[PDB]
Amino acid sequence: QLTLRALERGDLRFIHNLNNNRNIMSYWFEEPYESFDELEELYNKHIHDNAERRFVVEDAQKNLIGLVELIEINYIHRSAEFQIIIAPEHQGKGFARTLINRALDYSFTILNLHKIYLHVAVENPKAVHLYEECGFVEEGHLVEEFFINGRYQDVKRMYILQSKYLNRSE
Amino acid sequence: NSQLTLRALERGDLRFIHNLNNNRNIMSYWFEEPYESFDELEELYNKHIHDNAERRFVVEDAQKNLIGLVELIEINYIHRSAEFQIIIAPEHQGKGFARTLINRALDYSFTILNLHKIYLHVAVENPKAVHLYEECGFVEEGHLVEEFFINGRYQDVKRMYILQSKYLN
Amino acid sequence: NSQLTLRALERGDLRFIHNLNNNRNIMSYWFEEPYESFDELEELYNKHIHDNAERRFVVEDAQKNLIGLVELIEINYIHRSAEFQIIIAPEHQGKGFARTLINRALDYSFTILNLHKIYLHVAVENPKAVHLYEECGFVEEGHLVEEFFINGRYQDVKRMYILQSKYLNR
Amino acid sequence: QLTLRALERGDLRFIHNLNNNRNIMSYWFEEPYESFDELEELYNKHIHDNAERRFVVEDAQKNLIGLVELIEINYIHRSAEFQIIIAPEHQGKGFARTLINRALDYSFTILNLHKIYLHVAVENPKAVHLYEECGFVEEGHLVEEFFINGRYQDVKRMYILQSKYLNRSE
Amino acid sequence: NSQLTLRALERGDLRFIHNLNNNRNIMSYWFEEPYESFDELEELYNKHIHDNAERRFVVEDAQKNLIGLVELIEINYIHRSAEFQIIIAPEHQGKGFARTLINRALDYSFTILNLHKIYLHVAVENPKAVHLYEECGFVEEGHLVEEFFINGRYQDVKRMYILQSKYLN
Amino acid sequence: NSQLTLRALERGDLRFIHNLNNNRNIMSYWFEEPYESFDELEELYNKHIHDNAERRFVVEDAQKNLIGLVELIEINYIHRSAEFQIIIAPEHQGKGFARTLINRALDYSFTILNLHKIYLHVAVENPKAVHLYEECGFVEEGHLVEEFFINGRYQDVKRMYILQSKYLNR
Amino acid sequence: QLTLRALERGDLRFIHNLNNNRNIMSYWFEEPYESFDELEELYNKHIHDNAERRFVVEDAQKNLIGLVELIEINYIHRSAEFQIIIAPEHQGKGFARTLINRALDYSFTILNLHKIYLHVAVENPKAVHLYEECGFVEEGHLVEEFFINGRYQDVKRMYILQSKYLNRSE
Amino acid sequence: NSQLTLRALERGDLRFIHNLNNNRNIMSYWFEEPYESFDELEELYNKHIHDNAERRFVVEDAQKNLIGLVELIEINYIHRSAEFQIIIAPEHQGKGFARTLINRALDYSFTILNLHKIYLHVAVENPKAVHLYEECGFVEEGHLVEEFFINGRYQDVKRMYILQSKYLNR
Amino acid sequence: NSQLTLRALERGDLRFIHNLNNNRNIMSYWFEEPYESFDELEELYNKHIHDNAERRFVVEDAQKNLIGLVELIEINYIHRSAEFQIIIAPEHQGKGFARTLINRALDYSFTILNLHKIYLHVAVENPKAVHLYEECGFVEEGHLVEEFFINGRYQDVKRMYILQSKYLN
Amino acid sequence: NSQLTLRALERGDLRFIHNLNNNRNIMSYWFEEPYESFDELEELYNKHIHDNAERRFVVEDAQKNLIGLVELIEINYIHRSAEFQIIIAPEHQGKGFARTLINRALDYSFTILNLHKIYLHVAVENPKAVHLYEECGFVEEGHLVEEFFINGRYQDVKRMYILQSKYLN
Amino acid sequence: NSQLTLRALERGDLRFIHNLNNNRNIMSYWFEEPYESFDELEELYNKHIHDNAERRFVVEDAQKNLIGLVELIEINYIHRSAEFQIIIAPEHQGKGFARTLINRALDYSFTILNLHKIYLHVAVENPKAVHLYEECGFVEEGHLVEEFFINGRYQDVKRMYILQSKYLNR
Amino acid sequence: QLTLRALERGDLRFIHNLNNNRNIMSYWFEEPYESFDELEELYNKHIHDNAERRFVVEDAQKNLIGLVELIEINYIHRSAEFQIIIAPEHQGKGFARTLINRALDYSFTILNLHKIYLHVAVENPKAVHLYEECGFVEEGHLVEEFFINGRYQDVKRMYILQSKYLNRSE
Ligand code: NA
Ligand code: NA
Ligand code: NA
Ligand code: NA
Ligand code: NA
Ligand code: NA
Ligand code: NA
Ligand code: NA
Ligand code: NA
Ligand code: NA
Ligand code: NA
Ligand code: NA
Repeated sequence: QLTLRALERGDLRFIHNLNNNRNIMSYWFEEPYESFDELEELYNKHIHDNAERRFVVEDAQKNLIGLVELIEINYIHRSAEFQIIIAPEHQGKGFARTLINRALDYSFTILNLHKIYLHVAVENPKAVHLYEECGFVEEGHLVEEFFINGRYQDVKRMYILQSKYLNRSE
Repeated sequence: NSQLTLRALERGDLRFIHNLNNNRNIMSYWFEEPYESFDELEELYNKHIHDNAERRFVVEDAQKNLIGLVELIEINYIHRSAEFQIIIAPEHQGKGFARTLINRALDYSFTILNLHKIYLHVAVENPKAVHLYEECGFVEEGHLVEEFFINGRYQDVKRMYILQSKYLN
Repeated sequence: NSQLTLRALERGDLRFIHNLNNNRNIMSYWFEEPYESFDELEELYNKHIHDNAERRFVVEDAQKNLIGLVELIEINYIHRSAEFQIIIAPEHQGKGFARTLINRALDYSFTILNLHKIYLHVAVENPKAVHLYEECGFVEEGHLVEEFFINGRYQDVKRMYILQSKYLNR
Repeated sequence: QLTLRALERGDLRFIHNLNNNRNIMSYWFEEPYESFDELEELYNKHIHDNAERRFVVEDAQKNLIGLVELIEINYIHRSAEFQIIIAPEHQGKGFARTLINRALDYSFTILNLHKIYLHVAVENPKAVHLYEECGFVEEGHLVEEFFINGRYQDVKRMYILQSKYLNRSE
Repeated sequence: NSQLTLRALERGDLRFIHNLNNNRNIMSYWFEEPYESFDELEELYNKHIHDNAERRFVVEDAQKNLIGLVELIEINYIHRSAEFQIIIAPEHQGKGFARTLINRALDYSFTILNLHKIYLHVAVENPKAVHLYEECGFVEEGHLVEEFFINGRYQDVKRMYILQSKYLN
Repeated sequence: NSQLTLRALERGDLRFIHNLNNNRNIMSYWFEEPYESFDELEELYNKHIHDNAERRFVVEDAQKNLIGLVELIEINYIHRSAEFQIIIAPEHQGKGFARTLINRALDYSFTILNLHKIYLHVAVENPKAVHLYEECGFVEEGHLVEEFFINGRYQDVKRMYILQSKYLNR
Repeated sequence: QLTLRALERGDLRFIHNLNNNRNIMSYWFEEPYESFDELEELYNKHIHDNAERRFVVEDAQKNLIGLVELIEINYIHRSAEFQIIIAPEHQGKGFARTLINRALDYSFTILNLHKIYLHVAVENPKAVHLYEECGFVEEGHLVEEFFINGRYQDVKRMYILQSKYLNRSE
Repeated sequence: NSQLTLRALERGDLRFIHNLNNNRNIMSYWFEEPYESFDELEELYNKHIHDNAERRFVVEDAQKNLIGLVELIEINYIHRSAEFQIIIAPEHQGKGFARTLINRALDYSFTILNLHKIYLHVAVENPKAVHLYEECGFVEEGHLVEEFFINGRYQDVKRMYILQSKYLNR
Repeated sequence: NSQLTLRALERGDLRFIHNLNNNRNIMSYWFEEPYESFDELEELYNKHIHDNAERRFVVEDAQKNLIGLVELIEINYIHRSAEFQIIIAPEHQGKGFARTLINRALDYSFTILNLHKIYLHVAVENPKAVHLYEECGFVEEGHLVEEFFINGRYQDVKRMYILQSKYLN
Repeated sequence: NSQLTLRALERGDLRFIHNLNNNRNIMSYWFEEPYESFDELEELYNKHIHDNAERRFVVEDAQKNLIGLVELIEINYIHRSAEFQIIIAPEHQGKGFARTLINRALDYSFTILNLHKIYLHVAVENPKAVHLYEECGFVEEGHLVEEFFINGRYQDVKRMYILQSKYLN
Repeated sequence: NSQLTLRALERGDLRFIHNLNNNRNIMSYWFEEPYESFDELEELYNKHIHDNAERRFVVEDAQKNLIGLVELIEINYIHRSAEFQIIIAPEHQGKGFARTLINRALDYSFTILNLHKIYLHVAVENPKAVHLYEECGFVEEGHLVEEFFINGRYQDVKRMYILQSKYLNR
Repeated sequence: QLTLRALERGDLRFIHNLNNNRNIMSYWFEEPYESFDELEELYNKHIHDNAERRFVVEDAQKNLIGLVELIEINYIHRSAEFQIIIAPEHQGKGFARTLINRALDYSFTILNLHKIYLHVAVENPKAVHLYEECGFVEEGHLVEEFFINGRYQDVKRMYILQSKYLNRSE
């Protein structure tokens, strides 16, 4: 009952809301921003840039559930970095699995990428568990990689390959 | 069917065109630029409004219901050839419209645009469509191997064509 | 028939212009650029607003119904010539307005634009049009072979002219 | 009871109306135009160009009476060409004298021009009489100067100088 | 009078400014470009919005009635000087406002802009204004001969000035 | 006081920003360009929307009244420093919001922007402001002589700083 | 021994020389020009415009013999207007036939045009004879079509079709 | 004297043009923009390279000495008129070239540009110039009062014309 | 042959490329824009310098003699396919270079660009070339009917392809 | 002296103009923009090449030695006034040239430009120059108080003028 | 080895940069745009001259031979990290310069750029490179699976890091 | 015997050389740069920007001795920050006093600034002594203000006022 669709300009307020409660700077095409005004101008400036692709997941009643973002897309190595955010009022209702599958499905069956990877805070073992359930595997434990809430934190880098995803039931 | 009209695409038709996409498990293109959002489609529309490499038409019935899209792409004016595609919206498939749509497109291509050759691709795994095109005078000239990545695998397609001299005679 | 007035084309008349084309089996042109959509037409209009190689006028009745279009194209200010065409909306064909529009267009061309020669094309397989133009003082100067691809085949056209000296001495 | 004020964009429809019933091409900064659309674009394009200055004369109830135009303004020789047009519904109500004085007043007491000249058709002796009454004097009888209604016409060039205007009662 | 406020000119004030002109028999200027129409004024406004050679303020009363205009032009930031003019709208002349307006302008010039010298021109044929400026501490430093063409003849003007050290002490 | 929230400045807050200036006897600046009018401000805003040398935030209460402004300027990403200022609207002065805004601004600067040093200027002839900042952990590092021309005379200002290491170990 | 090649910028002096001794205005993409400077700027401005194509014919020793120009190229009706000029020192050496065949060959076997037409002065029966020998046929006798050396002259319009050219020996 | 040739002005002739001005006590103009320096002239040249309201030609002898300049300005393609001026370099005055240049300029104007009327200005206090023009078929149509400020005073000028019909029937 | 090197096209190579054209009786294209002159080619080169739809390489020997041109066009990075062409200059045809050139192109396409499929067109009336491509692992997937207007008639071409998995295994 | 010629400034003269500056203890301006370097001067020159608010001329002798600069600034074409300055290069001061230079400038201003009034500023602390201008028909119309910051203090200047009717009669 | 100097990259070093790539079986990038030709590289250089996300330096010897390249990319000024790579020209490999270049690059990164973390990628199937970096204080934090398509297959890479705190306390 | 002159583009190599041996990032109008190419582009971009002014001091033989830079120039508060650098081969030859006086002279007698201030490393007592001798006084001891050679360093801010400089001998 959830559907994935391309981000549109009318979704920017939702996006901006989602970044509001985060203890790290937000980027659009690697340019940092804080305001809705910046975001809108960056959106317009990068509208044809294929290095990042974003999608929103909506329910049957068109409530926005979450954001799926693919950034650092490289079309020789056929890799991209993935992040998802679910709106606070929809957390813990088991939608994160659905969003991850929809993003993997799109990445691997339409965009024809070879590898998707993500970062997750070491101090977030619940999210680690989710990504592992969905076929991600740790390939890195990056040390003091991001300054987050007043201190350099460690993150896990985790990946999945297209060949795994598409053939693992065959 | 005699009631179906073909007209040029206009900017107020892009919502329809964009909806025709979200059902397809292949990337969509406008003048060979990929796009996913309506916003992207609109900017691409504006950017290529004078470009004669591609031409698009929509078909409406009598009540101005949008029936489908006719698209000519890769238009070359020395060799006088174009690649043709048609999409019919969901709620109007299975109504015996396809033939009329194909006929209006061929008519325009050959009676107004003065093209020599029109070709199309159809999935090998789509035999009913092959049959249909065959009835409208298309003939296979190629079986393209692993040509397009569609829904998670590289798929073969038939390339079918028809010529102006055949259609007009 | 003296209730018909000729005015310069304006951007709000482009819908009417575009409608007049849908009834013709020949590619339409604006300043020699082909177009099919209203959107195209409107941008071409904007692009050529100051270009004096073509001039257009619409004819209206006392009640402001749009009757037809007069176009002067390939205007050359050394040789003082131009190609002329009229198009009457379907719903007003056969009402006896064509002779009036022709006279208005000639009057403008010869008394205000100070042109020396006006010519037109007419289909050879359109003899009653040939007859109308003769009655209005045009004379055949060419029979152009396979000149235009129209409705699936190359068609022959008569070129017909009239001069300023003849018109102004009627 | 008549007042002279600078032309504004909202007056362009009036201007365009005034040119409608004229048997000569109209110019804005020496560019010919027929449509309202052209006029508006030319207006915007030349908004800072000091080679021409235009003014509208309005009554007490803000009805537009006429147009005063100064063109070919040259600030070394301090000369300009003047034309006035009165709207057909206000002709023959003795406003032409008032418009001419207002334009001369502005030309000579604010713009500090040295010479104003105008052209008038030889075949318009009524207008010749008006300008003579207002202190203009013939300096030229220009032969076949303009093509007007199907034939080259003669015009009088007539002038007045600032020193005449400002000191003739002293 | 203590109720009169000075604020920066804004785009919605240009109608007022333009009206203040049509009564004057001299050409009006914006950043030394002459203008006659409102349309010209608006484009000039937009074109020079960042230019610090000239600064303008309007004075309003308590009910936001527009009282007049204060204009500093020829602003030079090495020599720290500017030429000052004030115009009071018709329906508010003869109300004992001029002094307050001049005082607000001098205050701004000397307490915020940190100018050293402010000068103005007044027509010789306008003695009552000379007297007024004199009361506000201005002194004649020149009698400019045939300086401006105004209403059909070249007219003389007085140039009057006041310094920051005098005003602030 | 925990009902106050800090958000990024947006174009719809510029009226409030502009209002805050009319109460100050010092020239105002936006990215080091001086401005006096709202029109100026709005163009400067647009011009500098992507410039990361200055960042601004507005504080609102639970009922969305605009309480004040936090500005970080001269931001340098090598030396990791910035100059900080707050301004509280007149109608909310003295209500005990200043300490809260300061803490929010410091928290942002030190936990999200990862700055090393924040400094400010305060008037020497403003001792109770000096006292507020001391209470919030700032220490004097300069007494700048005749630094700014304010209200008719050059005034002295204290420069006061705080470091990231001190703040994060409170 | 003659070869046809695309016009290049270094050939412009030759082109300009060729127009020098002609009693009609010269055009580049329907813009008139007299100077070498104009020509060069027009060349650069229209470098990607497919409405006209020009070629120079050179001998074995790279002497420029003549110019072949195709203008008014239309890619729906697949027609173009052709002109050739031979440099005065190479006239009457039987090169005109060769240039005409090379242009027809290119038009019909590479550009895939359907129709080529040209104008020739009625008062130039020698050139009429040449074009007739090379398969052109009169389709029009255009009356007072061009002002040439102080008077309106008549011209023959003459054409050849691709199907004639390609199949006439079959 | 038939060794003199008329060619279009080119950018390498601007030094000569500029030199011709230093000998005149009147402001010089290029497309109605006044100029004093060579630098100005060169930019004005570039700016107006495609503008057809003025055309210029230089006359050279068989040995390529620059003899003089022919200028056609205020060219109007409806009324088919232009203002003509010649200037002969000081060192070639009195040699009998002026009549030849005049004839060349008239021939061009009337046989290639297809103009209807050419006019010129000559100083009233320059009677031998008046005499030259009369001999070349010009006739006075105006005596313009205080038309141009020249060398410290406003001077009167004769306007003198010739028509195409008269010239071509000589 | 082991001495032949493939490098990226550069602007000083456009003279060579242009010369390779004047012998061919088909229109030449750069990013699907037709061109005839060197001047046009140079402006097209500059205009598309960042466009990744087409990639070109020249092959030189040891003495930096230009041997030929390798061109990948219609490059699509979702389907991972490109159309390939090679031209060998006159004075170097018939020297047993073609195979090496084709091998360097396939190598680059499949080992660096990570394309999945490479296809080419060859004239049906050119059997010796078909044979050659066949030896390098290409296989016919289409016989395109009256596809291109070449030297005065519409000609048929074979479409041949090879896949990355085949080449690399 | 009869040998001295006035011509319009050209771009190759900017080196001379820039050298005339480095001796003066006041900021230099071009169209009221301050400048210090040659590079700045050259860009300002190019930017204002069409601006008729200021006009400049250089005077050369017979051997094309540059003698000095004549500058008209603040040119107003309604009031027909301009501010005039002249600088004579070091190695040519004290040669009885100044008068001729002033005469050529006045001649141009009044016989060609058709200005009504020319004015200049001279330092009060420069009496010999005042005398000179007086001999050329200039008269004091103002004593401007603390007008310019020059070499570390605000200095007074005389404003002197001459009219067209006087010069030409 | 202390005769080696590190300087900023300049446009005259791009030939050397380009030469270093021809020896690598991986697509090259400039500010994440892939390039193959020198022409491309030179335009990308120009385009990104002010972009601070990447910085490059070339190492030369006392005789000015170009030894190698140090590149810092993905530079982030909040988290204070960057990815580092060196490349030594073929002819200078094995000479013992790599350790020196590494130390120079680290010194710059940590003492002038004030970065917190430097990381690099090295091929897993390049163990002696792994050994060099370990000796220079780098430690493995990831083994990235099938990260880059190199020479016909997806290869694994080690990610290796070093911190500012460790380096500056050596 | 030393002279101060405005910086010119031909001096940029000298400037770049001077920054070479410095353990802090270099800025031009607050934009950081390392390469000569960046510097040149920044120079051109800011050529009319009055926020910074630079001067070079040359001897009698035109050897460049040093750079004087005024940055953060503010024309309301009439203050600027000053730095000087002397080329290594000219250090310790007593030129620093001369450069400081020339800069103060220019600042105070031509630019009409009110205040000049500078920063000097606390760990550079020799330079502190020099500036004190030349009338500068400490107004601040800024704590951990700049990251310089691997650690946050303290600097003295020191100032002098125009009124002191100009009147202290009176
Ligand atoms: Na994108
Ligand atoms: Na199109
Ligand atoms: Na037009
Ligand atoms: Na105007
Ligand atoms: Na301003
Ligand atoms: Na910012
Ligand atoms: Na072309
Ligand atoms: Na022209
Ligand atoms: Na490319
Ligand atoms: Na000027
Ligand atoms: Na960079
Ligand atoms: Na500067």
